[PDB]
Amino acid sequence: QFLQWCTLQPENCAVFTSDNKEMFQTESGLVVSTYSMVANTRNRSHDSQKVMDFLTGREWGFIILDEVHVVPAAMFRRVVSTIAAHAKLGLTATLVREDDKIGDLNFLIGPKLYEANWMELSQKGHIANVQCAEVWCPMTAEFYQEYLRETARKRMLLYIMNPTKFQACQFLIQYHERRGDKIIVFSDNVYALQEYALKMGKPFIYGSTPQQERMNILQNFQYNDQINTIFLSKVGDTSIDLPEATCLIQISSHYGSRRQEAQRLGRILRAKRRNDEGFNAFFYSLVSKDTQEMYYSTKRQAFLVDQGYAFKVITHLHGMENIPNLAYASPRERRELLQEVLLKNHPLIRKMY
Amino acid sequence: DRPIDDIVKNLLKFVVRGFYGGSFVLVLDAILFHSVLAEDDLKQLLSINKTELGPLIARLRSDRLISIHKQREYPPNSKSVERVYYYVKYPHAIDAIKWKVHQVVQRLKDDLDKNSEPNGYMCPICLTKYTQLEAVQLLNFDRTEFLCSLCDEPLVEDDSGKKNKEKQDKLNRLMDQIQPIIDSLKKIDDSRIEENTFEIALARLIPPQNQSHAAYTYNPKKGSTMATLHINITTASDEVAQRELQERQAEEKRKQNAVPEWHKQSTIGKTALGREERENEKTLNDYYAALAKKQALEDEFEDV
Amino acid sequence: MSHSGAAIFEKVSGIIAINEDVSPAELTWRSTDGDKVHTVVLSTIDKLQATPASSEKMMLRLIGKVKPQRHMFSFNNRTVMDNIKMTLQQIISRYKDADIYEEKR
Amino acid sequence: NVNLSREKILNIFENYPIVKKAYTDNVPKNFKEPEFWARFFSSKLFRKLR
Amino acid sequence: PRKLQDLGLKPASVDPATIKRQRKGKITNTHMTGILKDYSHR
Ligand SMILES: [Zn+2]
Ligand SMILES: [Zn+2]
Repeated sequence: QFLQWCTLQPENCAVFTSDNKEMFQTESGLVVSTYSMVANTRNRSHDSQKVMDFLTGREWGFIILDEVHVVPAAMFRRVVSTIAAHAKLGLTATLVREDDKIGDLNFLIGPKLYEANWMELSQKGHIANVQCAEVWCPMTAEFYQEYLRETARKRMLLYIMNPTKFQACQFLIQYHERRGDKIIVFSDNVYALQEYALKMGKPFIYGSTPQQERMNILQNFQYNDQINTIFLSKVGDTSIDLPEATCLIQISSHYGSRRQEAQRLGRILRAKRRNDEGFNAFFYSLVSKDTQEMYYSTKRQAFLVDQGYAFKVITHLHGMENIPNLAYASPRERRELLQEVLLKNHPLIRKMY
Repeated sequence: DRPIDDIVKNLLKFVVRGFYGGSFVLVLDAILFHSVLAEDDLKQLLSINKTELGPLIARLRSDRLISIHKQREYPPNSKSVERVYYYVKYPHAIDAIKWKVHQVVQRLKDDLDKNSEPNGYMCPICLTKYTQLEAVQLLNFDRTEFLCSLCDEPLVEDDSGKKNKEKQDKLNRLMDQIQPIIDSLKKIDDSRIEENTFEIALARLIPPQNQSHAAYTYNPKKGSTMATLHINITTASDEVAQRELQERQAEEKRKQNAVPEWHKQSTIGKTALGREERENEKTLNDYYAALAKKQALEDEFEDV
Repeated sequence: MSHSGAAIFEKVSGIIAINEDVSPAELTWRSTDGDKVHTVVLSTIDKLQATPASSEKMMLRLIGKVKPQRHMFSFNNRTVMDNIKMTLQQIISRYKDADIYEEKR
Repeated sequence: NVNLSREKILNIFENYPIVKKAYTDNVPKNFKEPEFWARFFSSKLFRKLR
Repeated sequence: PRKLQDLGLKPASVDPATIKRQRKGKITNTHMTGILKDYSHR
């Protein structure tokens, strides 16, 4: 983005990463690095120690802290001390944390200089107009009994893995695929992500997936018309490159993470079809009824309603009985799915060795 | 074809007809007619033995009127040989003509200048020359005759200066004969020529024989470091149908952009989601007739 | 130069020429020694098969309409390949359009 | 692909009489309307008139 | 081609070539081997 938008030379630009560690030889320029590399208190390599010596010994004029919400962390905090910068600009979309340490940014970086009005940007067309909805999935009797008679870690997986959310997600996938939408289905639970993806015949990307397979699946999502839905784990929340998406379905979440909720909303807020009149992107949060997921979903949406978004509650999807292939409709298959969810949890001497 | 190609063809034809024999004329005219030509092709057209074309090809290569390519192919009978292709390199050939005729003029000037210094003398007994500068070291005591240093014989007069007018006449007769050459050089230096090679020369080939063992397809190697227009004519009646089809596509766009029911209207009150013209035209025709009476092997495939 | 070239037909060398002024258009292949003359009338041509420039041996296949008729033209230079295939593609596009619109009419 | 209606091609007919003279001696004698229009649209005459 | 201009004549030839010339990793998405397509270009 620097080399594209501004008249900065590649000889004036430098990158401090694992593969790239050479620095600019001019008297001034650009260096882009990561918080973990800068604040790595571990025993770093000699050349990276030399680069850190260069960064510390130079008096920097400007620092851009991208995703400044992670700055108040335990030792991401010290990157504003180890780098003596005259000006510090923290750029973010999600200025929330689930602890009270978000207010330490007034002492780390500075005061809250600017907040964008997301509704004003949406009505000016700078970001997409999203229809935020919360889809209530009533649990079955057997899954609710098992949800009551388990501890919290099994309870999480058991309200995620209910068949009603399978049916609602499958119906929404079919409906928006008929409408011609690029759909991202976010779920932090890896087992739930894989089970939904194998049940629905759509590709899934999570942490242990190889990078070449991830790039191939993302290219298929961007260009292939038969691949209109991708299932993403928490790899999709962090700043990775994603294709243009207009529909999003949130199956599971990481407790009441408002930052993750707004980061998921941001993946569809930048849709290309904003210039089309009457276009609307769609956000769905599929939540099991009468569980702690409702509590966590309200906690997550508390930040998005501060931005102006209204989450319409959907207790009924018209067409849930007319869908031909409904996942886990039969009681015997529901019992089988319950059983799977419950059963989830001197050089010569060297030849000896 | 191209006018500069015509001029260089006539220049090569003129120089091979002037400074070269008839067999050279035949070979170079075959090269100018068929753009590339292998040895069997020259044999088939000209009925010329390999030993007879030997001096011909050797002279034409040593003057660079033609050049050779050493490409071997793979015929279906697998009796491949490293055959040779003969073609013409137009810019190198014309540059060779300019250099040859230019330096020929240069040492013709040198020869007439050497004639233009006075003749000197030569000794008939020893067959050695002695110019006027060193003959005066060899004059006698009687101061009348130049005597040879070895033979002791009176030096006789040479003829370097009596033939100066003859050399000037020969120069003139060379020039008026080579006037077409210089005119062609002026035209091809005023205009711009394409530097052709074997690969370029394959483009305008007229083939020489049917059962040719020489295959003109080029074989590239690695490691050597030495659209369509379609129309839609309509009778202006189906254009209304096409406008209707574009309107149709507009309402499928409307259902692409349509707001869903569960977003447009509240879902609280609903249940929880879970498991005859022919004959009257004949009468018109009859009435019109009555009125008128009243006035009266498989390989790669590509979709191209 | 665009309508003339050298090619190999049935492992026999000859000259390919485009007769476009005549209706219907023709490709005439003449044997250089006068042994034979092959003609292709372009109205009864369905499709053309070509080979990419990465391929070594250059074939051009003509498939006609009614057992379909198949013709093979072995080529030598890529410029002859290019101009022959683009002239042929344009004229068979015109003839296909004419056949389709006469069927529709 | 391009769309050619009757009023459209007639508009070519009055605004360019040279195309009309090309039509008259060619379409009932040698070759037909769609391939004639393809030849004309691929010709230099269309570019020079445009 | 580079001596004709030394001699003063215009060289019709350019200087020749003699003077100065030059994985597959593992797939986790095993349920659509053959449904996804390769995209080496945009
Ligand atoms: Zn003597
Ligand atoms: Zn060198």
